[PDB]
Amino acid sequence: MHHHHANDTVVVGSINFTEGIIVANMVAEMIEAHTDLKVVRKLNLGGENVNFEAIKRGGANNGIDIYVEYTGHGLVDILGFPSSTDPEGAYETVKKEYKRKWNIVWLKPLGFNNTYTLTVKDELAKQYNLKTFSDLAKISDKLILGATMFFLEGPDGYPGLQKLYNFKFKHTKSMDMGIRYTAIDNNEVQVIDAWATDGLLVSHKLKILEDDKAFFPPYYAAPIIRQDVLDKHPELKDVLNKLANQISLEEMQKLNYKVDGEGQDPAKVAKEFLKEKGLILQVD
Ligand code: NA
Ligand code: NA
Ligand code: NA
Ligand code: NA
Repeated sequence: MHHHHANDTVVVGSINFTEGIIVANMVAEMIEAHTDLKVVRKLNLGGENVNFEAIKRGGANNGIDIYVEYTGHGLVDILGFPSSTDPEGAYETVKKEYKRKWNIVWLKPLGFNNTYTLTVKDELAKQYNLKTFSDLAKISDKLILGATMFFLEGPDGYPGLQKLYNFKFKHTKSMDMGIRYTAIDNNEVQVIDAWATDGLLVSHKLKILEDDKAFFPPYYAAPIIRQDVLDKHPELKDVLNKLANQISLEEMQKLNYKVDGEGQDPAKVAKEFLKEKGLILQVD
């Protein structure tokens, strides 16, 4: 699964994915509050690999200098390595390899693991004492999965997950857009797929289950930056590392909800979050 549908200038990128826009705007705000660097906020069109192609180009070549990447995307999709089960091993691997291959520096994780998950209504989890994918698999022969199309079409999706856990859902319905949220609300399906930080989980009274057999890789978000930009502006390392461990899963979910559920401006959501925990000053 993919996370998509001194007066010099630094270019911060994201693609059109709510979480990505929010965290990219946070990165921009931190640079604008703590340095005199000019920040271009580039919204790249296309899938998430456009960010990787852009960072290899660099802001000086109509690309970008910084974006927020997930450890497992770098590990599996970019480097082609197997899906590790250890967050630290995954992080150290991408950090070492990105530095060696492309002179790209992984900074510290933001604090959340936006991994792919299966979710059920809180009420179902309470009724059947569900915590893990393995718990769900045991009762899956009574249940229906409503899932995004890409999750059903791929060995890294439900087919592979089904093999590892022996899922036996009666039906697996392809439901794009917001169809599966309405379906689970209506008890037409009993399980949906979602990113762990999906802004709709709390408002739909949904519970994320644990991938106890570790099918999915770690997906810890962290800023990554070109070394040549750090060479010119070494102060960016400490400025951006002020975000280290500053965004929990629950905090990120709430920000995604403000945008996707409440229609708030992601730039305002990002800046207000930083101001409310003192990461920028009240007058910044
Ligand atoms: Na690195
Ligand atoms: Na993180
Ligand atoms: Na099935
Ligand atoms: Na806050």
